[PDB]
Amino acid sequence: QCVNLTTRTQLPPAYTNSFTRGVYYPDKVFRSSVLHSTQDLFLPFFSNVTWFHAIHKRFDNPVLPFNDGVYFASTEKSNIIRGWIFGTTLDSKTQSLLIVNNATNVVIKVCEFQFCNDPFLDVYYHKNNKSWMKSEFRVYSSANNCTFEYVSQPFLMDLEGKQGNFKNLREFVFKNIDGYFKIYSKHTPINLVRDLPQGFSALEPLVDLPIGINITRFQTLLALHRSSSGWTAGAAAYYVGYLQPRTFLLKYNENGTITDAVDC
Amino acid sequence: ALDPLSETKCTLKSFTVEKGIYQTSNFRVQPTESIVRFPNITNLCPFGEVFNATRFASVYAWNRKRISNCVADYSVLYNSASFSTFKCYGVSPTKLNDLCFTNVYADSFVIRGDEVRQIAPGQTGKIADYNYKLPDDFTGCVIAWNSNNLDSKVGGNYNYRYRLFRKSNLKPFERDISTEIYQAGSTPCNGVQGFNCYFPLQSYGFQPTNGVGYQPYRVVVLSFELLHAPATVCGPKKSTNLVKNKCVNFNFNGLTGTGVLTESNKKFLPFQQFGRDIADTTDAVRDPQTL
Repeated sequence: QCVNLTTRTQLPPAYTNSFTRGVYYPDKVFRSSVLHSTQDLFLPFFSNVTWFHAIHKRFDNPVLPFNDGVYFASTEKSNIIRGWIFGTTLDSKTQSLLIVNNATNVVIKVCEFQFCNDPFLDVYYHKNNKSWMKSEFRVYSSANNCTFEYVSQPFLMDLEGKQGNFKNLREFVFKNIDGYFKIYSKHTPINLVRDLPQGFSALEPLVDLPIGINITRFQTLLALHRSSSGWTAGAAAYYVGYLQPRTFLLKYNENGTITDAVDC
Repeated sequence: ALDPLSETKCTLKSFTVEKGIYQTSNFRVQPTESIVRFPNITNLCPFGEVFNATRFASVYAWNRKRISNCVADYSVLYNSASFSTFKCYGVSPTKLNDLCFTNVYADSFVIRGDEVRQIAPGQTGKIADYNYKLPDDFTGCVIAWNSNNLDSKVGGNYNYRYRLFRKSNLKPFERDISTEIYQAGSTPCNGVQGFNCYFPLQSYGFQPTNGVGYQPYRVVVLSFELLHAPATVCGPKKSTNLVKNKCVNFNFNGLTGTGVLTESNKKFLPFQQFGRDIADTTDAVRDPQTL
């Protein structure tokens, strides 16, 4: 809970550029074979995005300002990234949103959470019979005053440790506008070594969360494993970005999918 | 309007019609009937189970249930004739279906028959002041029915108690379970019963032979409070029949208009309900219920 890891080491925040990332479907309005100009919170093209990673001696779980909205782009092998927790104090002082995927379902709840200095979900004793089941819960000690609860459908996620190039890509958009919290999720495989590939992506809505709480900050939750201060985390990389009120030209094909975007 | 030839004279404001073609007006087809479509009523809150629960908390132990994020149908409770007395304060029963509420609190407890009259905004009495009280601005409703066929049993049921004495009157929407001995005078008590020292909680005598006036009535108090938070709970829906290939006025969700509904080969993204043209005018829509 409040016990820091043994190998955890801070690192200077390095930056890198993203190509088209941050483009999403604006609304449920359907459009085909037309060029539309949408002005909303976007990630500017060729904009510097933060460079973070988590390994068994640098473990990055910083708290970053949420502002109006943010863009997340990460790649996973063993699915190190657990989720994100949102809120002002990130403590029981007020309501805080927590999005976590436990490898069974996706838990989305708004409650008063007890803050820990190093929240995460750990596991231990793999060896033979690789296990990877939920054992220790370090996110919060207790909670109460829950104004919202949601649970997704059950599924089996593979947390087995893997080596080599990153075979997956996950790009998310988390924002709060007019007391209405929106999410955009896209999962596509890629062949990647480091940094990011160069291409275009169209993000799709995930869930609708009419919560309406103030979020000035957020923190990324990770999963730890050992074959909890001495537990480690597999190799993974995630990226954070800030959205700005930019206007893109969204080119719609005959099927309605966005082929490309142009930042004015 | 007598004949089409006369329309030319009125459009030209003259009694002589020269040889030629003249447009006297522009014809428009009016909508024959109105269309209504919405999603299902599924995923409601089980209000019937609140009053259907086997055991209810004591007047001092009354449980407070928070109901949100669902649809509420109040027509079944009013037309079921399963309630002994039903009354509302500040809101009519027929208007609840058309109103959306952010938070709905359903109170549960059991009180005496003659004690039900003390439940209302700005009331008095033992149960109102020392047990449960309604603020003057309370907008909710009251529901009660005779429990003598369930709670009351042979020999008496003492499981349901009440707070007889309190140093003052309870505040609006306040619940105090403290069992501390009540001190009438200045004589110290120290939790030991005696002179000027009494036990505040008292059990309701429940037997089937008791009078109808004192028969236990299970009361469910719904507290309607509209806060700054968004509204979720709303009344039921309609979703009338659909008509196609005809001029009609259709209203879908928060969209309205007049046009001819015709199924085309276009495919809207599962995450995109409505379409639009280059003019920002919707040329097609998706049924809120059927896909």
